[PDB]
Parts: sequence; structure tokens; C-alpha cells
Amino acid sequence: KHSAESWGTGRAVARIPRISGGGTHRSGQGAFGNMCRGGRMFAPTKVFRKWHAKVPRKVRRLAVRAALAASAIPALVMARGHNLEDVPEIPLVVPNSVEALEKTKDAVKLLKDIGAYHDVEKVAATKKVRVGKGKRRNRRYCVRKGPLVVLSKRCEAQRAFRNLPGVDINFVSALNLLRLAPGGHIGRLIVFTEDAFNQLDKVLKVDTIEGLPD
Amino acid sequence: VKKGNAPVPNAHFHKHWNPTGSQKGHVRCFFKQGPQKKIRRARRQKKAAAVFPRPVKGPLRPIVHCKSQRFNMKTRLGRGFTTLELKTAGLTDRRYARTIGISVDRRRRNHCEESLALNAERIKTYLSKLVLFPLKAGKKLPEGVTEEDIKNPVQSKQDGFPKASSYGKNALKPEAPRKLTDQEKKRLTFQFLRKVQRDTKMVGKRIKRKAKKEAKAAK
Amino acid sequence: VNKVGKSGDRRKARKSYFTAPSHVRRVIMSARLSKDLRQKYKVKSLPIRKEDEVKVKRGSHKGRDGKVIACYRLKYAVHIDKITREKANGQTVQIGIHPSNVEITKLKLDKDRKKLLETKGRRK
Amino acid sequence: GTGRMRHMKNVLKKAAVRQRQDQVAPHQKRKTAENRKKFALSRKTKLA
RNA sequence: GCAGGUUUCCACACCAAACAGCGUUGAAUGUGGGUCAACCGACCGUGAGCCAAGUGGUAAGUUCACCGAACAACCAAAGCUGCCU
RNA sequence: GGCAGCCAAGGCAGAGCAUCGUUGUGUAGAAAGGGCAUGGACAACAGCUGAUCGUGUUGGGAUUGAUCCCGGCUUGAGGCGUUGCCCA
RNA sequence: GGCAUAGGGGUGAAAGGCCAAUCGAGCCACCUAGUAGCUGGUUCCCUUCGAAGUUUCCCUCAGGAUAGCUGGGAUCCAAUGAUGCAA
RNA sequence: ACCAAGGAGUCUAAGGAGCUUGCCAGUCGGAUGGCUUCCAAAACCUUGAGGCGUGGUGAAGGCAACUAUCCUUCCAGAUGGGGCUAGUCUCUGCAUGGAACGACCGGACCCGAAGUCCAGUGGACAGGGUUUCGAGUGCUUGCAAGGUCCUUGGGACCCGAAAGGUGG
RNA sequence: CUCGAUCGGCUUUCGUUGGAAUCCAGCAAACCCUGUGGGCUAUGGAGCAGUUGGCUGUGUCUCGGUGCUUCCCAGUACCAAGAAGAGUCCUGGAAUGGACCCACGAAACAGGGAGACUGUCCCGUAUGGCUGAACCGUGUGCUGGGAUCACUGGGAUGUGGCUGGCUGUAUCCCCGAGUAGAGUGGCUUGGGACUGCAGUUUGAAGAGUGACGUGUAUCCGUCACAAGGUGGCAUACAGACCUGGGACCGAUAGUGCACAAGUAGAGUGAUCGAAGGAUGCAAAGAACUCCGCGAAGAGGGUUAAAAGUCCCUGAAGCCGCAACAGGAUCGGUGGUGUGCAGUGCUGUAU
RNA sequence: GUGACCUGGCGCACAUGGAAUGACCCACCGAACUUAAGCAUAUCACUCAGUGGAGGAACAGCAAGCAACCUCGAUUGCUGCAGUAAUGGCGAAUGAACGAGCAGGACCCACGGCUCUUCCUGAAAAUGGGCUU
RNA sequence: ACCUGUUGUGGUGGAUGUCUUGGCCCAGGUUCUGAGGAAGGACACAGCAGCCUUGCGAUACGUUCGGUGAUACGCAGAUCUUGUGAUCUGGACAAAGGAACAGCUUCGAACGCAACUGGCCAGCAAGGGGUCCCCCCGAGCUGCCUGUGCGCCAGUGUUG
Repeated sequence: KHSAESWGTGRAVARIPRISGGGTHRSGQGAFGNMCRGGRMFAPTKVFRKWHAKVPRKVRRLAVRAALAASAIPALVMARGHNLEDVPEIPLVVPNSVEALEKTKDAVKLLKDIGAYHDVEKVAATKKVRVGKGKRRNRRYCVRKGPLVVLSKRCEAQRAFRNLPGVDINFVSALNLLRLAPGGHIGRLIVFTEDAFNQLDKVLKVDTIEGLPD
Repeated sequence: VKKGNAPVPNAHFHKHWNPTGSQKGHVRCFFKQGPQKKIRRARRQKKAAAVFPRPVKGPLRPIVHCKSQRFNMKTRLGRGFTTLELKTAGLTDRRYARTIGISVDRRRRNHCEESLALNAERIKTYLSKLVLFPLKAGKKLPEGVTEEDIKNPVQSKQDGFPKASSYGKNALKPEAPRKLTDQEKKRLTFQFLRKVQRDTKMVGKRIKRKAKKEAKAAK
Repeated sequence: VNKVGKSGDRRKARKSYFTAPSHVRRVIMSARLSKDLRQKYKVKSLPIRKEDEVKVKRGSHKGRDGKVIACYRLKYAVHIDKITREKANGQTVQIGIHPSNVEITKLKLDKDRKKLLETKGRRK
Repeated sequence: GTGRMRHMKNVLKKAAVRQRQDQVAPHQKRKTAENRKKFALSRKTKLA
């Protein structure tokens, strides 16, 4: 937004474009250049950059399958950093009566009785204001990730488990890999309900077990 | 230009397509696709709620075969039924058909009896699945309507009928194994093809031949 | 899209806080009621007002008490009966105290104040 | 937008009122064909 | 006294803020004052020139054309005067 | 690179462990060779911080090196860091 | 003092003079971040490999394309020492 | 002259050659469609035309890859089998490279058009020969995504003309 | 003035409803016959003849419902928004920090403020309430039951009208001209013996015409009916206003402008166009004393701290001062190996 | 007897128009830098600049259309056709459309995708008009 | 003493770190100006005010009314409290009632004609004031193109 011209040679200055006019500090100053103050950056960011990424559906489904297998292997749940102290079994299955839960108090009662409220409490304690200029751009806090409750349908357990800090909610009808493997890291604690568990392989259309080398 | 073997560029970006400081650009970024999907869905269901006790699309469209030789076998939906299909179904008033929800297209005609019969039976399964509400709520009530079809008007999402393509995807279904016919044993299909193609090429020649024959007949 | 008015934007929220008018600063400068008042009226918090008693409950004047004598809504401050401070010279001035620190010990109970208490007290 | 705008600022504030109403809820006319008569005869009996 | 300046005019306070290539001073700074018209001038027209109008030109606005009571046009521009009323 | 004489070690299979052998210049250029470092997203460190963050300054130690860690002082938070990965 | 002549245009007893310290085509904004085979700069470390100024064609001779030299990725094979004794 | 802060191979469409991953004669399908306070414009779903690939060749008219137990041939060659022997024989023959084809598909020649046949306007192929061509086939080497180094159009690694134009 | 219709982001708009008081008219207001208005709208129509259906004020006497108000009886509702500023203690200027046993909310752990790091301090959030607008409690409202009123469906039977389909006819139905096209010239297009457009000359058919991507002539076929017009939807939207967001920038960045920025300033003008954020928790903004003309300065204070209206921090470069170490020589900076002084660090046997 | 029309004028009354708007739109007008390693047709580009006019959208729009099919059936937008057919010192380069799949085919438009004029009818569509109420 | 150096300290300087009522970007909605005077430009207007204000217009940092409900504030000064009631806020802005709808200098499309003029002390004129006249002030009307209507006309245009 300037009418800057280059002064040329024969003048004892560099040959950068300079502000036309006079009578102010801005006059004569270099413009139109990454190297210049107030001048455009190098290769200004365009809005038609590729922001999204394309993954074939087969590969996304394979990612979901593998994230679930790693959730089933518990020497990775603890590796990712969950407390399996009070966890009786892995994978964690839960009676369908919790899908009719209405209170966060009953949700925490269930999570205590099963052994994931340790993770919830860890997340709640370690919740902090985000480090380094992320807190300025509407990302105020850095919250860790606790258990993942996978329900069979849209039910009340969503509002039940909603406020609990680390807990995320999901459904077998649409299993989100951003929740099954957050950060790209694998082995997250999942607390499937009984019908969700029974429908896992039906939804994911898994017919056999794979013969994997040992 | 490459110092290699890469193809000839053929790039086609010589005309200020780029939104720089001097140019407005020729770029349209479709970042609205995500939000517009939901907005289209919302306005579609608002259309349904507006014209509620009726199909959400609303007019019965005919089924016509796609146009060219490449898409002959594929069927699809038309714009409206021909007045011959209407008269065959039992409707002789295009405006009444339209008011009860059958779409009309006087531009279209039936170039064959198959389309006529297909869309006629389409309209006839319509007008039987159809529950007309009576005007002024308490006068005459048509046949079939049982006084609780009016109590329970249900808006179906798709129009009862199968998919449009499921009408060519049924004509494209072979028969059971069969015996050959002696004409199917004697017939040479490649010879027939070559014959009917040489036919269109030997026309003026098959006139000059007759002319020579009759000249020699004179002589 | 999130619906209008219920936005957790830091910049917008802070803009609103720092450009609020006096009728909005009246409710931003609300204070908590004592347990006596809270049980009596079944109301938990009210906007602070001149002429009512508070206990400071926070800051370098915690545990002190007195009647509010000035709501300086421009500064979000509240001046109290006898929380004063001498200047360089002997002139005694008032210390502003954000009303979130204080709890409310008494009310003045004007007509609109009693009506507000009743309307917020009827449980729903 | 560089001067008083001593009429366009008012029409724009009116437009803003309308816009921040329609953002809350789509408009609903108070009197329409189905309630004119009822409102009018209610008014008549009440004032008579 | 013109053009230009636009309060620099005057008085008081003030120079330990700074300016005046000093500083009890100033066209500085701060405060407060001051410019009176039938007779001096703009205003009245007219000159060179211009605008609208009238008409024309242009894809179209125009810093498009014409200013023609020496001098135009494609033009129905005398709206005023005397008596009766 | 566990099906090993035993301990110690190693124990991430393009890693590691043991022995032996060869070879070390380099402009332009290169490395699907290896790393240091900066802003931020997604995750982990139940990481640190008013018993004083970060910046900076001055000494010390580590490193072939990019650089890293610490003590003192300033300073006082309108905080910061380590690891994996991703976007620059 | 007023008014008139404006940029490829004005005006000039002509110097290509003069048209706001600007003139063999004023200035101002934009096209425009014009193009440049040309000049200058091109930001951390270590390890390893490592050139060419020659061929042909080119309105070509300060440049290119093309072989050559230079790096990397490989594929099919080949080749590839080492038990102190005692048990 | 000095110090500080800024400062130059970037993004995009198409493409090339490696590498990674998934599927396979298929693959992809986020144009669009179904769902569900914010998150979510996400995630999930196969309604999907179609893109690329499965066939090439001819200017075109057009035509279209032989082989009935299996198998194109030859040279080198990875494995493996059966005998045998520290001499050492047979069978298998992948990949790759070269050659060939009495092979075949399409085009171009020459001698012919004999011979068989019929959806019969006399038309359809057919035979034998060639110093013949193809970006041909001979048990389909495909699709998609990501990543690296690059190419061309774009400001195009950063800065840099004297100029040209439009309007004032 | 009534009467009707229409409108509500509203306060109207229209009407051959009728009436009164009046004025023009006088073969009869004024435009208009150089045509206002009706019928049809080419997969059809009009006329005529006949049939089969439906919409409508219906005159008239039947029956039920919904409700505008009012009255009774009975029940319900009238809007906000949870949870320790817990008993204490410690650090701190100030607890949201830390310690002790016990506490709680969450449909609310989105945010923002507050004397520091909060789910339980404040606003809010989730949820709820409204959206007949009333968001109100000796006043109402809603529902249900009952009653009066207000209003509209089902049957009489003259209508006033209409109007769809079907059959038959002997009757017939006229489609946009300086236009389309052509010669030529020029622009345009992928459109190529010319895609479209425009000037000019020329200029049709309508017993047809246009297009069918090689100019022409001859036959045939398919589709459509130009030279008049309306016409919503899916569509675009860098401004400006109302919103929600962000892997964006973070004061030499991001808009030229985070601020009294299109401002100060420059140019006769067209135009050009900056620099410029942060005291503190709270002004508590430095009382009083000595000295001086005074500013300062020396004390003495505020405060956690001067953080002192130049105010978060305060780098490098450069400079003053003190201490110490040296000082002729590119005999240099730097490197090397010692040394000598000063100065740390690490380890350290009996 | 001093008119009736036609065609022009002047004044008055009641009204439209005018001007503005860093996005989008409609009609015109209209470059050159650039690229072609020069340059002139070509390219940038039927773009920038310039003129005029808007609306919440504008423009287009129910065929004197596509096609050659087993036809379709307003226009518009997207996917794709397709970097193809074709144009081009056949150089640099440029470059569609239909088929087909969608959104739309509710709504503040409609004679529910048409209608004016032609054509048929026809005593202007019938108890004068105006100002106040 | 001067120079060179190294520390400590003090200045000059404003780099760094942290933040931000700001920008930029994407998505959604609207586009709502004007001859009834727009957008812009002037001159005014505050007890102490210069600037700024999408403040305002001689009713001049504001008037009526509604929502709220005790402030506003840099000083002072009288109004204001279970209330016609401080302040803030709402397009002069809600009332569902055709109830209610104030005012707005001046140039500007800019409108009587001009204008580098507050000129012509314009024409007409309701009214107000000083004394039938006369004098001063003076609301309001007078712009063009186009459309319709009304009034007056013009024509060796056609006719009677």
C-alpha cells in the first residue's frame, strides 16, 4: 500500500524501492521487501494452501483397528501413561446400565469402581494454563487425556461423563482415531460398554483374526 | 527446458490467476463446503417442514433412458410425465395432476411403448399409494382413504419406488441357460456387421452398377 | 457454528469487561452474601450497593468490616466505612476494594431491592 | 465512515437491532391474517 | 497600504522547560484584551474570459462543442410598460 | 542380537554387543548419512514456578561442533521447560 | 492584477530552450513485486563422496539445451581368516 | 565505521523418478447424499456418476492379439527336486539382459483373391510371399494416499533497470 | 361518514359497498375506438350439439364443535442458574500456593475478572424459563369441568354464479420485417470456405422457417418455432454492519493506524503520509527538614519494591569513575608451548 | 356560428430521476509491461485503467435447445467431460460443449414453468364523474 | 597525566522475555442511503475543553419516552434515594392501540439567481414588532429533466 520507487544509482544509497514524497520520516525509507521494515514478507501466505489431507478409507479403518488392538494390549496403556493399579482387566467392559447415567457424580462413582478415576484425577490435577502463546489464541488450558468411554448409541451417559476433565465420549458407530490414538500415540484406556463391545467387530466388519508372525 | 525426460509442461497459468497485490485473482477456495453441507441439510428439512405432509421432493418424476449410445441402458428420472402417460394412467387434466403431485412435461413424448407402459404403471402405483386430503376438512372423502390416513399423515423420505437406475439394472439381467436356435447356429454375426457397414459405403457404386447393367442391356 | 452471545473468546470477553457501561458494571461488581442473609433470603449473590455492610474477607484488610460508602464503578472499586489511608500529607483517602473480596453483611432494602430479593428468592 | 454519518449511522444501528434480533430467532409478525379479527374484536369488546 | 502571513498587534506575568547560531530582552511561553463606516473598499455592472440555457456531439459522464447586441443557431426565451378594471 | 557354561554388560534387529581389517585433503555439488537449534498444534512428563518464571549479566562445567546444564546477581510471572510427532 | 494555451501536448526573435530547484517528452496514482541470458546477497554443526572450463546444435560467442565428469538410490549375482590346552 | 532487531529456494496446478502404506483386475471417489450446546467446517458411512487401469494399432474408413491335456523358443541365470559323490549327472528355470518367432493383433507393400461361407443390393473373410512399421501381445504390474529431490506456469530464492501503458 | 377487502420489522393500502353536503355534465365526466377490456395460449383451442364431475354468497328450518369476553368450582405456574473464600496453620504486600484429618458440585472443568498458580470469590457457563410477549405474585395466567355470549362444519332447495373431463361435427385457427439471411469491412471465438456481434449495401419466406460444427447443388429425416415479455430456487459477495471461530501476528510483527491515524507533516495540486503499547494491589503520585534564586541535591518518607507520571524488564554498542595489570617497535589481533601474578573449580591416602 | 380535432407551447399541481457506496453484478470501452529467450499475427486479455446502471443479489431462464440415442426436456452453480475436439509464425501457447452425476425443482415469483401481440369477442366492459365527510 | 585491558559501578540506549480493548484469516447472515435532502465538507455547541467521539445542531457532549435502578467523577455545584428516580442503556428507540412518532445551523445530488460575495440590500408572502400609510424582522413558495392532470394559448395542419 505504497507508491514506492527506486532512487536508482548515482545516489549514495542502496537500490531498494523507497517511499516517494517528503516532509515525514517515512519518506525515502525502503519499501517493498522482506528485508525492509513495513514491507511485505517473503512469499506471503496464501489462503489456497493445502490445509486438509486425504487418507483412503481402507487405511483409516486399519488405523482404527490397530488403535483398538493397542488399547487391548495393556503394556501400552501404561506406557502411554495410564494407571493400571486398580484396573481389573484390559479391555475394560462395562454394563449397559451406565448408558442411562444422568449425573457426573454417578459417572465418577462408576469410574472409581472400575479404576479409571485415577486417570481422571491425574488429568484434573495436571490441568494447567497452556505454555507459550497458545493461551492467547483461545486455547487457554493444556489438559491431558484420560479414559475414553465408547457407548453404543446417543444416550444420557454423554451428559453424565461430559464434565469429567480427561474423559472423552465416542460411539462404535463412528470411532474417532483422534480419540483412539491422541497425539499419534497408541495404547489409550477405553472403557467400552457391553453392547458397544459386542458391536465392535460387527461395525468394523472384522471377520477373522490375523495370522501374525512371532 | 528440464535437462531430463519430463513431459512438455502445458501449464496454463499465464493470465493473472494469482491474488497478489496488483491483481484480484481468479481463485475460488471452497472452504464453505463443510458448513454448506449442514446448511443445505437444514434448509432441506425446513422445506420438508414447510411442505410437510407431502414428499420432500414432491413431484413424481418419470423414468427415462439416459441419452447417448454410451448411456442407453442407464435409466434415470425425467422432468415430468407425458400427457399420453397421464391419459393412459387415467388423468386427462395436466393441471389437476400437478396439483395432486404428479409432474407433467408436455415437451416429452413417448417414442416407444415401453416408456409409456413403465411410466403409466408408475403413475398407477402412485394415485394408489396417494392419500388425498379433502378440501375444507369434512366434505367428501375419496376411496381407499380410511379417515385415519388423514389422522396419520406420514412424510416418507424417498418415494416408495426403487432407485431410478434399478429399471435398467433389471433389463440388464441375462436369462437362464437355454438351447441354441438353428439361426443362432448358422448366423455369422461378424459377417453381418461387416455387411451392414459396407452397405452404407456402397450406395453410389450400387447405382453406377445398375446404370452400367442397363446400358449393356440396351446394347 | 456456535450460537450468538455464548462465546468464550478471550479478546471479546476482555473487551466487554473493560468497556462495560455503569449498568453492566453494577452487576460485574456483585458481592457474595453472608450465610445469615443467604439462608434468610435464599439468594446467594447480589450487586453491591452504597449504604450496606461488608466484611472484606480478602486482601490486606481481610477480617475488617464496614458500610459501603462509594461504588467507584469506573475503577471497579468499593469504598468502605472506615478503611482509610493517609496521603503524604494528613489527608485521609479511601482504598478501593474489588467487591469479589468482600461478602455482604447487611442490605439497605429499598423497594426495588426488596423486590429483587423476592424475585431471586422464589426458587423458580 | 469518515464523517458524522448523521443519518446512515442511525439507519445502520436500526439494521443492527434487526440483525441481532434475527440472529436470536427468525421474525414472527405480531398481527397476521389469522389473528387480525380476533385482536380487533377483543379490542372492541374491551373498549366498549 | 497589495499579494502572502493570520493574532505575529497591546498589556501583564515570565526566560531556569525549550527557541532566539546572550537571555531582568523578544515575533518565545502563559494569561487577558483589542479591529466600530451611508462618506475607505468588496458588493453594482462591464472588459479580456467563463458558466448555465438553448441546441448538438459521444458507447457514455466529462475539465464534451458553441457564448455569437461587431459576430451563431436547428431558436415559440419580448412575463414588462400606459390606460381601462 | 537368548534356542547361550555362570555372573557383569548388552538386550531400540539400519539399533546394540565382541573381535578384526581398511580408509581419513577438498572448491562447485551431493548424501533415502547423523545431529544442534526457533515459533506453534496434537500427545506424554500427576514436569517446574511467589520457598521466585522468563529475560538479561557474570563465573563454572559438558561438547569435535552446532550447542547444553548449573551457581551468583538483576528480575518477578500479563510464567516456563523436557520427550514423541505434526504444521512452518 | 485578471484571463487563455497541458504532456507526444503547450510555448518559443529557436537555446530541443521553457511548462513549480523536474524536460530530447513534466509530475502524480495505478498496471507493477514490469522483465533482466546481467551485478550483489543468499542465515546451523559434524561425517562421507566429489568435479568441469571439453563434444554437438542454437540470432549462438557473459547464455542455453546435449553428451562427458560429479552425487545418490538401487536390481542380479559374486566375494568375504581367526577353538591355548584339558574335559 | 559500530551494535541491536528484520532480512532471501516459499505456496499452488500439472508432471517426472525413487521410497512408504493400503487394496487388487481393480482402485479411488470428502461433486453430492445419511447422521449429531460448543468441540464438530471433525469423525463415521458405499448414493456415487466418473478418473486412472484392464488393448493396441491405422490419417481414416476401421479393425482388434495363434495355440483343445499343459507349455512360445534359445543363451546366461535365482531357488528347489531326484540320483550321486568331497570326480560329481539329470530335472526345475523365477527376475534380468540379449536374440528369435515356423507365433499372433493393427497399419504399409507384392503375387493373388484361388477357397469356404451367408441376416445375399454380391458381399464377409480366406492363401502365399516382404530387407516392413507400432508408444503392440505372448499368463494384463494397476489404483489411491503420503513423503523426498526436482520441472514448467505462476512475483517464484531476495533486491535491482533505462523503459511501455491507463487515468488524472 | 360508514361497509368490505388487504397490512403488521405495524400505525396502512385498495375498493363501481352504501349515505349525506356539494360542484362539473347535460345526450351526458375525462382519457380511449390510431382500442381499454375479456376468450385461447399449439402434445391444442374456439364455435356448435350432447353428456359426465366438482368449487361458491347460498333464501329457508335442522345438529354439533371451536372459541372473543365474562362468571363459578378445582388444581398447577409466574426464573433463575450448584458446589469450602471450610476449622486451622505457614509463606507472602496480597493466597488461587503449601501442610493437617475431614468437605462438597458437575446437564455447569466454555470463558473472563478479581492483590499470584481456583470447579466450589464475582459475572457467567450447562440446564431452565420465555418468545399469545407478562416476565409479574393481596396481581395474574394456564388447564380441566360447567354456563352465557363471540364464531363455522354437517342436512332443505330457488338460486346467483361458475368451472374440469369425455363424445361428435360440417365449421376454422391468420405465430412478431429493415427482421432473419447474404455481399463486404472490422472486432470476437476452440468454433476451423468465417462461433457470435457491429457498420453499411442488400434484404426474404410465412403453400413455411431456423438448426443439425467443410463451402455448393439435389433428395430425405430429426428437433425446435427467432426477430415481444414475466419469471422464484439452487449461485456470487475482499466493502460496510451483526455474529461464530483460528495449528495466524504479537508492537521493526499484524491493516498505513493496538494510541487524539488517513492524524502530525510534506506538496500549488493530483496525491504522499509517519513515529507513537505496559507505574503500582491500591495514587498510596513523594509530607516535613537543610541548602540554594530556583530546578535540583542531602536527608526523611509511600510501597513488597521506587516501580517516581522519562514510570514491567532493561541487552549490545558507546561513555564516566574507582581498583588492579601492562604500556617504543605488524616485535600486532589470533594461534602454540611454558612461565609469572591474580582468580576460581574438581578430587583428595594414613 | 365563432367551433371540432390534430399537432406544439407556457404556467400551475401532484410525482419519478439526479448523488453516494475498498465485496459481488449488468452493459460498454479498453491497454501495455510480460511471454514468444529477438519481434510484428499470437500472449498477457476479450484482463488493468476509463464510462454508465443497479439489486440483495444481479444476469440467465420453460427451447426457432441437446442429440442421432432404448433420446432428452428452463436456466444457474458444482463434479466431470478436459488440457480432450479445435484454434495457433499449427511456434509460444490457447481451448470449449453435450452426454452423464448432483444441488435446485417448498417459500416472500408463476396463468404452480408461462404469457403479451397476432387470432376470436367486443356499445370501454356499464345506473356519470369530482371535492369533503 | 595519556593509552590499552579486566572487573565493579554509574550513565546513554531501548534489544529481549511476557502480555494485548489491535490486526489478519475462514464460515454464516444482512446490505437496511437520498429531493421527506444522502455520503462528505464547514461553522458552531461543555462551569473549568484544546484534540478525539458512527458526540451533537441555536432544544447544539444533548430533549420526550421506555428498560434498569443509586450513581457520575479530573475538580468543584445543586439535583437525586422503599423513588417521577441518580446513572447507564435502548434508531427519537418498546407499547399492537392506524395509540405514539420531537428537533435537526450551513455547503453539498443541492434546488429562486449567484457565490473566492453569507451578494442580488431577489420577487411573492403568513405572521411578529415600531408607529391607514410607512419602518424593521420575517416562516413559507419560486431548480431542472420526465410523467399525468388542470388553466391559458399557437398554427395560410385537417375540418365546420
